[PDB]
Amino acid sequence: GDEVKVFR
Amino acid sequence: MNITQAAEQAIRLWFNTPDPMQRLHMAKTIRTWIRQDKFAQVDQANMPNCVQQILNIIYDGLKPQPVQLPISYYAQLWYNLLDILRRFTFLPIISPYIHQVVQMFCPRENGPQDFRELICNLISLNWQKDPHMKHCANQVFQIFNCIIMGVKNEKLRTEFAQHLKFEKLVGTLSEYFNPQVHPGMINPAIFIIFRFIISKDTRLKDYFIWNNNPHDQPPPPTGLIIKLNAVMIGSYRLIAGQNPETLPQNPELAHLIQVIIRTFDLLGLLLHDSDAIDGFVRSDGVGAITTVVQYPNNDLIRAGCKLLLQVSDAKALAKTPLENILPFLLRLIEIHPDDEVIYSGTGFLSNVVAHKQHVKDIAIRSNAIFLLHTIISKYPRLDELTDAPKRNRVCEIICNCLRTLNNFLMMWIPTPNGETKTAGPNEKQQVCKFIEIDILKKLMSCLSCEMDTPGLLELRSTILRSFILLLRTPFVPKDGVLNVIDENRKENLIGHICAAYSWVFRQPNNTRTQSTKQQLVERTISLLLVLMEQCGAEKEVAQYSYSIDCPLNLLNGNQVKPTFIHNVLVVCDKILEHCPTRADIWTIDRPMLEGLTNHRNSDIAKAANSLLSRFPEN
Repeated sequence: GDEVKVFR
Repeated sequence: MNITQAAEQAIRLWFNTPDPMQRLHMAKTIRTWIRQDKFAQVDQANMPNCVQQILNIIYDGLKPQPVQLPISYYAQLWYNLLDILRRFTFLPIISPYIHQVVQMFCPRENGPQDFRELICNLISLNWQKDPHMKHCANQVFQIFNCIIMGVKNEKLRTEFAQHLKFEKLVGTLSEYFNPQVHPGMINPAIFIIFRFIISKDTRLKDYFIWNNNPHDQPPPPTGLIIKLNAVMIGSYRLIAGQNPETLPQNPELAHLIQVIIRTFDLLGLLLHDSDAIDGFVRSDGVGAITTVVQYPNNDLIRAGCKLLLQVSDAKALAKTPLENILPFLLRLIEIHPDDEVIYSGTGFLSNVVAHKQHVKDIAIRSNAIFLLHTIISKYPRLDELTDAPKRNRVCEIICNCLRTLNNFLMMWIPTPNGETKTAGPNEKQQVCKFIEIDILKKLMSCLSCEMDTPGLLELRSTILRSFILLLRTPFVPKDGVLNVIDENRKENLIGHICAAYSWVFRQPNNTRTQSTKQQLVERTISLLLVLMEQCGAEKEVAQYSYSIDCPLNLLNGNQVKPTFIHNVLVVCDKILEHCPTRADIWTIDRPMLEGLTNHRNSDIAKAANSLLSRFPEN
């Protein structure tokens, strides 16, 4: 799976 | 009659003097007294009711008088009273009594005769076109600004915030965001107040966005997403052709830029969750931001990119036309000299490409992979950066770039599922740059440098992953990799992997970082395997791994992940095939390893007893 980073 | 005596007659007589013209005179008088004396002759212990008396007159003066009067009259009376009120909000001698000011806002009737409704009525937009009343409006905006910027007590802040949350006020403020209103009409205080009432009120955000409509519908035109977007764009339209060199002497341009920046800031606060950011993206928010940041102003660019970052994980970005936006943003990241912009842009890039093949394709055709190589290469080693804030930024930047790289490399690694994509020559030359010696040296030095930086852990974990994926990519030449030696430590990749692995065990124990520490450990084991296989270096890896203690001891906990267990077993067995004596030196939990021989999984069981035969009989 691709990696997603939450910037909140 | 002196001012002190005249002001006191005015105060004493106010409520029994209903005559309009005398009321005006009395107001000027009281204002004059305050302006001049500053309450200095008033005994400290009498101050509370001295202030209450004045406040009660201010309130009374703002009420409508049954006798019909021209606007000129009311603007003049109110200007005086509002100026007194304004002074109460910043005067040091009045500061201990400021809760009395706040208490005036508390509703007593819940109707149009309440202080808050009279006040909020004075900042009605349609007053801004009235020659006399516009000055009253401007004064009320200063009063809100002074209280919001001024009051330190948190309980008082909370009280004032509650008093402000009523339909009439939010309606009134919103009318300034209507499409037909020139953005030059927008007083900055309108932002201060929105920020203030929205703060920590999750449902107020949702009321402003959704206006009680379904979160899957297009955000309503009555709500702030559509309104704030049209304000962004309306302002952009007016500044677009303007030369930014005039800025120091162009207050209209300065005001519009600031309007755009505060709109970015407000949208940032509103878009608290996934539904909100998806609503924004379906309303063409991302296109709007990228259009606006064409204006050459760095504060504006910084603020736009910050918001882009924030919305970058939106699933709706799978449906937004990105054929023009994305190349523009890559160009921006390429030339913009400030790290905050690089940080935001690369952060955005990493999320936008995630899970979206067609978006990856756009990026590749605009040389996204080449650009990642250039961004990483421009920075010195992390050990050569003295200021902690900037070192952490560079660290997060490189981390963003490699995460973007990793989202690309998936495409080209053989998946049994059957989606073996073939790389074109364009993709191939971009990806192969990542095995050039200069970037390998820099990447391996991040892995082993000796500094206290919050991002470092996540960076080292991400780097291991990059190497894993690069080495599993068929067209990537692997022969030169283990021959690269850094100038600083005289070690090759294995030495650097081993340094990061040691480092992680010396790090503080903290449930915040436990998950990432575990993934770094796993990636280490998994990368040592890949290096063994793909570089045909089974011997070399084993003998260069003397710095690592028995990996089998990684399983002493409740490690349930089957691929990790198998990896640990296999790597250990391969180390002992080439360094036999390590078996006698290591200290293992032998019964645990015997347990693994009878494991459900047949691969694990096979590895287990193969590894078992290596050890003394003891």
